Amino acid sequence: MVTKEQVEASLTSKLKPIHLEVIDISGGCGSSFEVEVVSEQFEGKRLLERHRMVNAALEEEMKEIHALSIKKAQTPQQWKPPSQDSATLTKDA
Repeated sequence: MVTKEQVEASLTSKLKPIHLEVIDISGGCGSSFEVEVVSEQFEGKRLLERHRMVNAALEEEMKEIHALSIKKAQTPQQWKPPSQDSATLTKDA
């Protein structure tokens, strides 16, 4: 059992305030959060180590919550200058 509110500040601390967006898509408060991370732990890194690195700092977190899904493990080098949300077609471009 956890709160997403502490998850908010927790990931920001252990992973650093780069790009974190976790959202309980399971229960209400405590439960399996879907995180979107863009941090330097994915920088020219291999996707597998990418997840294994984020959850390293979030594994303790995962033990207290129901689950933590890193839906996105990306760095500003592939993220590059923002041109992804545009091409989501949520505003055409």
